[PDB]
Parts: sequence; C-alpha cells; structure tokens
Amino acid sequence: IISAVVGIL
Amino acid sequence: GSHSMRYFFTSVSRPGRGEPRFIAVGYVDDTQFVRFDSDAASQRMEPRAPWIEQEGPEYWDGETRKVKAHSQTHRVDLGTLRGYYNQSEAGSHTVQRMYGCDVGSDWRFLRGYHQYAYDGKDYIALKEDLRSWTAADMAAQTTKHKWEAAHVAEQLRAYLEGTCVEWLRRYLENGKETLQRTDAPKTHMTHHAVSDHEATLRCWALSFYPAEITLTWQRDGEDQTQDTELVETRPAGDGTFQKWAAVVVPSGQEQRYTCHVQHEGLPKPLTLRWE
Amino acid sequence: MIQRTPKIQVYSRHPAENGKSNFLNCYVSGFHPSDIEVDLLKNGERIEKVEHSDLSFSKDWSFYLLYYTEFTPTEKDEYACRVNHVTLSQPKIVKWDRDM
Repeated sequence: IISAVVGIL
Repeated sequence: GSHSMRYFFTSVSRPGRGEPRFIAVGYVDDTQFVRFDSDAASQRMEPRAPWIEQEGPEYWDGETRKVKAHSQTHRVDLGTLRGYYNQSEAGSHTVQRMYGCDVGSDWRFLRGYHQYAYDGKDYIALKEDLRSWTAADMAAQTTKHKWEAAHVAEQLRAYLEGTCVEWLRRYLENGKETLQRTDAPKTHMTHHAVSDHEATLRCWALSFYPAEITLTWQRDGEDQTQDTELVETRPAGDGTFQKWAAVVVPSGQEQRYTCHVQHEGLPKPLTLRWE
Repeated sequence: MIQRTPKIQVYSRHPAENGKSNFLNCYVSGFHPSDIEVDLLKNGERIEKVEHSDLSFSKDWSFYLLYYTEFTPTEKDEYACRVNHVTLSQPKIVKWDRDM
C-alpha cells in the first residue's frame, strides 16, 4: 500500500 | 530471489488548461499492480494486476483516499517550486516522486528509498541511513529544513522498514503464481547476409521473467562490448520481457563467435554458437 | 530545462507468423518531458485502436510507455511507429522488421 506521509516541499 | 515494491508519482502543470495532471502507478518487481489518473473518470485507485483484484472495498477506498491526498500535495508543490525558482506561471513544469523498499532472498528488509525531482533533475532524496537528506539546491535546502523540522525522515523510516516490507510480503504471497515465478528465456539465433563479405548474427532472449538479464557476444571468448548492438530490455505486453544482441561478422568467421545468456531462471549460463 | 530524446523499438509480442494473430508494440523510453505523440501505422495509415501502458519512469527519472495493438502479420503488410516529441525536428518514423 501507499504511504500516509507526504511532506509538502 | 530478491524483491522490491516501488511507487511512482508524476505531476505536470498545465497553465490555462485546468488542474495539473497527476498519475500514480505501483509495481512489485517488474509487474505493475495499481494506478490512479487524475484525468480518468473513476477518480479511484485501480487494479492493474489480477492478484490484487481480490482485495476488498476497504483496500480500494483507503488507497483511493490516500492517493488523492498525494495528488493535492503535488498540486501545492508545483506552486511552491515555481516560487522557489522565480519562474513564470505560463510554463508547464514537472514533479516526480518515487519510493519503495528492497527485500533480500530471505524477504528481509534490505534498503529503502524516497526521491524527488523537479523538471527531471534530482531535487532531494533520503539517504540510505533513512535519517538524512541530500539537497542539491538552495531551494532544496529550504525543503530539507521543513522536512527536518516536521520529522519526515522518521515517518518515512517507519513506513519503509515496516508497512512497505509487510505488504510486499503479502503481495508476493497472494500473487505467488505470477510474482514468484521465474520464466527462463527462450533463446535462438538469426543469420542475415548484409553484403557479399559480411553478415549479421542476432542472439534472441524471449518471454523471460524477471526482466534482469545479461546477454553478450564474444569472439574467441573475448568480450565484444563495443562491437555489439544491444537493445534495451523490453516488455512483450503479456508480463514477459525480450532482448537481443547483434554483431556484424565477416563471412567465414561465424564459428568463432559465442553468445552468452545469464538469467535467474537458467540452471546454467547458456553459451550459443552459430554452427 | 532538461529535454531527453526517446528511444524507439517497434516489435511484435510473439514471433511473427503470417496468418496468426499477434500484438504489435512500440516501446518509447528515456525521454523527458512526458508529452509525446505515438502512433502505429499499417501501410502508412494510422491505426485507430491503439492502447498504451500507464506513465512511469526509470531511476534517472526518464519516462517510458508501451503502445500496442492486436494484429495479424502478413507477407506484404508494412507496419511502423511514428513518434513526435519536443526533442525531434520532425516525426521520427521507424519501420517494423520482424527480425528485430
């Protein structure tokens, strides 16, 4: 599955 | 055998033609299993491999939910980067993100990765220790600071060493027949007169899986790298792969050339010779 | 910005046998950016029923796509792939050769 993290640049 | 699971995200801005295009695809080794396309009608994560279709609605609803959260993030990202580099709002730009984990033959965690690129150039990437970052630019360093303050690396490390490896194993298990199989290449040679004193020898490797392979030509057992036309491994369209290597031979010298084939599915490395 | 030219390979999924149905492929890779027009041709004519894989990329960030269509090779029919991208002055056309 896909990660739940996703940090904005 | 070794295995990996990798996710690919592409975001492309379209000034004046609406929202940016966002595409996401997932792979297990060389087999793709899911996808999301912002321009598609469903607006959902979709199966692209038979063995993932058996997942229930919670899986799809969940994956659909997180993938569209990704989409929005990359939509903000595009604007931020534009600002970082002082670019006009009329030009189309690209953002790519890739992440996943490698597992050894024992299915044990081997390595994790998380990379990002702006318009095709490295921008920022998690180092192998999963605790530090590589910022190329001043713009990238600004991003690195945000990420250090938000402890992004630590969240990534838990994901990459935990759930990433865990679901890879589950997938390898659920899709054993297709993901755990090893199709050795079907090989053969062709000979074609190019002129009165020269001839082309082509060595073929067909319907093999996985894609990894070593195809080579030798003259009197010596490597002919610089005199070999070698094409890039390509998808057959049915889950298998193909590749070929060719050399131009002076008529009368066919016998001194050997083609060598190395692949996971071959008990012994193959040595072929026209004769 | 970075602009990489696509490599092109036209080939069939299975060895070509006249009279037997098969799949004609055109694989484009190593290119950037991602806008690219790809068409398959039968005797110089654009084949309308052509599908392609979902957009993805290699470790160096360059893109790759597989366009493909069902077909039944013949002794006289000619097939080709035509590609256009910002890195080409004109559409690049490469003919299908069953031995390649």
